[PDB]
Amino acid sequence: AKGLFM
Amino acid sequence: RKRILPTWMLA
Amino acid sequence: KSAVVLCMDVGLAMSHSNQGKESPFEQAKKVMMLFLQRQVFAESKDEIAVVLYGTDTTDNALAREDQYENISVHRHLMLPDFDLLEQIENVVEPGSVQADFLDALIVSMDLLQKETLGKKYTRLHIAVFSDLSSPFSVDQLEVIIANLKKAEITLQFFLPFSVDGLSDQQKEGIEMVRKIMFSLDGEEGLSEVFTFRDALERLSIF
Repeated sequence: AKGLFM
Repeated sequence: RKRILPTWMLA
Repeated sequence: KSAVVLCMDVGLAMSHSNQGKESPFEQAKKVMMLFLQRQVFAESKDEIAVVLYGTDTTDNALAREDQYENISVHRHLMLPDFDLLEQIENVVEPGSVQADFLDALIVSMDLLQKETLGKKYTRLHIAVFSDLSSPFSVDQLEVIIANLKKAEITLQFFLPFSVDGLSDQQKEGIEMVRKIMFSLDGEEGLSEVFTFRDALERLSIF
């Protein structure tokens, strides 16, 4: 997971 | 179309 | 602390509905809203910025004659607050034009590079929300990508459809996005293109 879901 | 990038993107 | 830029498409076509479905402008808004309030109510240390492209007004640092037109900076890099939620929830409205999304990407990259000097950030990220129904120039695309890699700016796209009733320009945008994302991280990069529905689902779990 990364970005907005980080 | 021609584009002018900022100077820091040309280092 | 991380820096995240929400690059939202607010073009005319973003307000177009099909078969009574929620317009992509509303879908993108719900995703952005759910993400923001999750950061606010969680006391997160991540700072958020918001760039809009497709606005009838032009308000960015790089704006010039036939350069980065119809691109507006709604929120500079700083912590999210309840004012931002109110703005995104009821103030931000769609525009009447269609802006170049690559110009918007550059503005977002310039906003980070300029407003991140000195300050220590663990991650730099740009999230793009769009239906890809806007024309764009590919001039100096390889330079944009190289700077993304040089600056360690990860990238994500959020669309109203999966990669498969699309317009000609929309199909052209898909290929450009996939080209960019593949050059950044290959197959793993292609998996960073989500739908508004899927993203909304992930943002509702812990």
